[PDB]
Amino acid sequence: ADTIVAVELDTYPNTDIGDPSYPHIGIDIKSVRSKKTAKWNMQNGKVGTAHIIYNSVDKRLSAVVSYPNADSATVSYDVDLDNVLPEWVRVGLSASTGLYKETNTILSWSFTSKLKSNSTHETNALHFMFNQFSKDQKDLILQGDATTGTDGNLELTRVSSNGSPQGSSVGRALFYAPVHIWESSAVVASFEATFTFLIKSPDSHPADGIAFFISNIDSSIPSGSTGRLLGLFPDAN
Amino acid sequence: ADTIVAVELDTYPNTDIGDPSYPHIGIDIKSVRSKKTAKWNMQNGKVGTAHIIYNSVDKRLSAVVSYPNADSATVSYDVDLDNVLPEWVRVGLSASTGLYKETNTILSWSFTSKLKSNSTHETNALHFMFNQFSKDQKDLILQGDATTGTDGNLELTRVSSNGSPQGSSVGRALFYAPVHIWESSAVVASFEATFTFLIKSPDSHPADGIAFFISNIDSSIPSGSTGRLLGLFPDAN
Amino acid sequence: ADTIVAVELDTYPNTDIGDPSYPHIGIDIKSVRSKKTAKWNMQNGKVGTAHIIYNSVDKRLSAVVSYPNADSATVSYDVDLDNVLPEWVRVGLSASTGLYKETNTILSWSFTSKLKSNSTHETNALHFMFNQFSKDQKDLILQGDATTGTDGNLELTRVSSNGSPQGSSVGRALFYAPVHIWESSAVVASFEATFTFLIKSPDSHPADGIAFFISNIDSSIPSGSTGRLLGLFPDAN
Amino acid sequence: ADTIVAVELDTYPNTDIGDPSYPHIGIDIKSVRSKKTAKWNMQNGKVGTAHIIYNSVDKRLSAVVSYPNADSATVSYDVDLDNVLPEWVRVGLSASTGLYKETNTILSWSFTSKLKSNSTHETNALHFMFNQFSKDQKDLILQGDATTGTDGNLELTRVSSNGSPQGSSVGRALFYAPVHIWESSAVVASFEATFTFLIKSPDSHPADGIAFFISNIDSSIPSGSTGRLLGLFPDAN
Ligand SMILES: [Ca+2]
Ligand SMILES: [Ca+2]
Ligand SMILES: [Ca+2]
Ligand SMILES: [Ca+2]
Ligand SMILES: [Mn+2]
Ligand SMILES: [Mn+2]
Ligand SMILES: [Mn+2]
Ligand SMILES: [Mn+2]
Ligand SMILES: [Xe]
Ligand SMILES: [Xe]
Ligand SMILES: [Xe]
Ligand SMILES: [Xe]
Ligand SMILES: [Xe]
Ligand SMILES: [Xe]
Ligand SMILES: [Xe]
Ligand SMILES: [Xe]
Ligand SMILES: [Xe]
Ligand SMILES: [Xe]
Ligand SMILES: [Xe]
Ligand SMILES: [Xe]
Ligand SMILES: [Xe]
Ligand SMILES: [Xe]
Ligand SMILES: [Xe]
Ligand SMILES: [Xe]
Ligand SMILES: [Xe]
Ligand SMILES: [Xe]
Ligand SMILES: [Xe]
Ligand SMILES: [Xe]
Repeated sequence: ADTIVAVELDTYPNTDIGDPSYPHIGIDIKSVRSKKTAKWNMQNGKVGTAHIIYNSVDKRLSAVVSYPNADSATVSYDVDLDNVLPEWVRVGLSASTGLYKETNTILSWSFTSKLKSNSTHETNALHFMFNQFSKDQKDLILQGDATTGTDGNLELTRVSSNGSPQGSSVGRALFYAPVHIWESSAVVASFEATFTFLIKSPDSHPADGIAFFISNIDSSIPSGSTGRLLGLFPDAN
Repeated sequence: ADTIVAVELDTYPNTDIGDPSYPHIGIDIKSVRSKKTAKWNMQNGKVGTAHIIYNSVDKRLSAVVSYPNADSATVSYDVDLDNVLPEWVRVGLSASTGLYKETNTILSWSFTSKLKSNSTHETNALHFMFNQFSKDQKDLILQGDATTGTDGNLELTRVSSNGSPQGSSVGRALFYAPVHIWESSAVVASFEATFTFLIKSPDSHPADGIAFFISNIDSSIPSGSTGRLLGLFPDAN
Repeated sequence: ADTIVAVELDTYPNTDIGDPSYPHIGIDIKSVRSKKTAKWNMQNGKVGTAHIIYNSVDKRLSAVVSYPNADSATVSYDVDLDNVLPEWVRVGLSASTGLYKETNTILSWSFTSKLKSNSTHETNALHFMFNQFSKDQKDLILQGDATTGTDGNLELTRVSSNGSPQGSSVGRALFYAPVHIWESSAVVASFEATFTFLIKSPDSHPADGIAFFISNIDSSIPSGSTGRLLGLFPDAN
Repeated sequence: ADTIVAVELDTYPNTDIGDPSYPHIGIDIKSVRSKKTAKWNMQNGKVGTAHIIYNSVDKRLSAVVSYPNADSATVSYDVDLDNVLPEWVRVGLSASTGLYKETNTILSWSFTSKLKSNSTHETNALHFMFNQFSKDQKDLILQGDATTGTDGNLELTRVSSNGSPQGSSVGRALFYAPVHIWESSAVVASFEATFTFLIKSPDSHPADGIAFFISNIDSSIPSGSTGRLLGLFPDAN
């Protein structure tokens, strides 16, 4: 199977697989069962922003999620990503719906990684920022139901013409270029990611959520990963 | 054939195909016969830096090349790149040797492109910076004789164990991710590139040069483009 | 008097001092009488974005102004800023009202300057980005009627409690740190600025406009520069 | 007295004030007696690089110092800087000599701070990068013996014509613009700093070291802070 590190914005409490009984943000290291969670006061139909940060010195993966005019939610987990992920990875966004549904609309997404070596000319860096997604967005690998270019957004899961989110949908978008997250002369490696999302559901119980993830470069949507598994994991182990 | 836009650092005067009778920097639009050139006081064995800039408002492709402690050389050409290149491109470095030879060593390479739309959330951007190249540099597509990881550099053309550059060599490196250089809601599109290079030759007459180029995404080394054609063009038309 | 280089968003046609008979964007070099203008379809009450770009190789000051969903306006003028401005400058935003009035609200402002030398460690850079202005914004020098922190914006000219713009108002905001726009070993110097603004007026004839400007470091609002002179110039010469 | 947060590169072991018995890197929170240190294999006459990182989510101030071809040294300390520093600060470099001496030469210095709010237009940022310092470097406040423009470097402490470092010297350089390190709607605040330095001494026992620091905006060199106090503190409490 793939190797996954993810920050999940989990809109549906599956308490049977260890979610808390509320929408939450979580850090997922090789399992959908988050290593750490925090309560998230998800706002149906509002545009939210998630920020994810990490560096190889502190070895702490942290995320903050917020909406305008509201208090944020934050979660952190100590993990050495060099011990979890391969040296080259892809980074992406995933979302899913199941029997419950919601739009999983991404309005912007940015990412920066930096590897600073001990050579005085120190830095290798990659940065991208999408504030509009085009119908044929060649620097993204879209998987599953993900589409780009509808109102200039990235729709990770299926939405009908009329704006209605569909159930049992899964979709991901990965940045085209592999990302180097370790180098042998690196003295500091860091990354940050930000994305803005609009999750709306005609229903009181939206599902299932959106994740920012980092994976093996050849990562693909696991069989049966609609719903609670967020398009990230083959099972709930 | 491919579509090429390039800034050439041409170390060998091929006066039969319109080079001036000295090493020069040139702007090449769909032809090796530069649309504009400037004299370049190339310094054998010294590390030089080239800077290339362009934006869609001014529609002027400009480059400056310099060495420490020396006056720079600059060349500019008015060209609307949106009328030359496709909407998606790859960007890269190329170099070649022929019967005359030189190392075509790249010590660093950075690139930024920005498309700013009329939406208040305006910007799509891509930036990369390499200050060290690793043996398996997965975010570069190496073509021809190009190799990475020898002393942490990108050697565009063949060099033997002993540091000796080889003749009749051609090599390119393209960044892995396609680059979007036009979008329909863009009000300004710009790019800049910088690279540092070390061209050294045991010979009085080094050849052939290094170019930064932008091409169709599927660009490949043209048959017979060693030597004066810089790994960019199939012929000298 | 001060030395001013500015891009003006001129909302009021003063045809007696050479404005065209419509709202326009202009490049002003040491005079309010723009060296170059373009028609601007200013939208009362809508948030617009202005982008300004320049580099020392091309020596062309260009600006683009746009609103969402609308075609942009652009203006360019060939000028060597090193021959106009001192080596150190401040950069800022200015606006004014006169007998006609409008809000001159700045919602965001960013600026980047870069000087790249011929030393392989090439770059001196300054960048700032404001997306919210705080009541006591210590890295801005506010002049005249400019205030910060009202709804997190920079109000360049006086607005009453009720949101009503006041006539005969002038205000500027300059970034606190001087900016180096030339250095003796520089081979390329460039800058870009972006700001977002909301100009609204209860009146059919708003006035007078907003400018991004660059000036001597000690620049101050000229006596009698309310109205058509945009807080930039002492007279209309 | 001022409020100081600093990362020290302490070249001289003053074991009487709690330094370890070797050159070390340290995190100093309101005291010269570092809260955390790590051994540093300082290399006399070689150019080293220090990197400092912090964010308000993790509340961990970390630094890494390295030389080319050598293993790095790193130190971290959990501290909420919002509880130590005022909301606006200046950032700078300090160094000193005492009865023992060394050059305290800064060859480059860069700094980025970011405050990201919960408003979807999230970011306030400041970034500067110096790779050459000019004789009259108007965006730096030089204090004590600090000078700029000698070989394009920042010499924090006194050096004679002949390159000889002088004893009993203290000097600092602060960036001109205040820096906002907290805002009330901020959900993440972060900073990073990097500088490159050349510490050389004709003596076996160089002293005293270089620090990157953050202080009240009006920070000044404390009386009697030559030597072990690094130009940062009035005493060794
Ligand atoms: Ca769930
Ligand atoms: Ca040639
Ligand atoms: Ca006017
Ligand atoms: Ca000490
Ligand atoms: Mn969960
Ligand atoms: Mn040529
Ligand atoms: Mn005008
Ligand atoms: Mn110490
Ligand atoms: Xe992640
Ligand atoms: Xe974060
Ligand atoms: Xe990572
Ligand atoms: Xe990453
Ligand atoms: Xe990383
Ligand atoms: Xe190019
Ligand atoms: Xe350039
Ligand atoms: Xe381009
Ligand atoms: Xe490009
Ligand atoms: Xe471009
Ligand atoms: Xe300007
Ligand atoms: Xe522009
Ligand atoms: Xe400028
Ligand atoms: Xe400028
Ligand atoms: Xe500039
Ligand atoms: Xe610090
Ligand atoms: Xe660090
Ligand atoms: Xe800080
Ligand atoms: Xe800071
Ligand atoms: Xe900070």
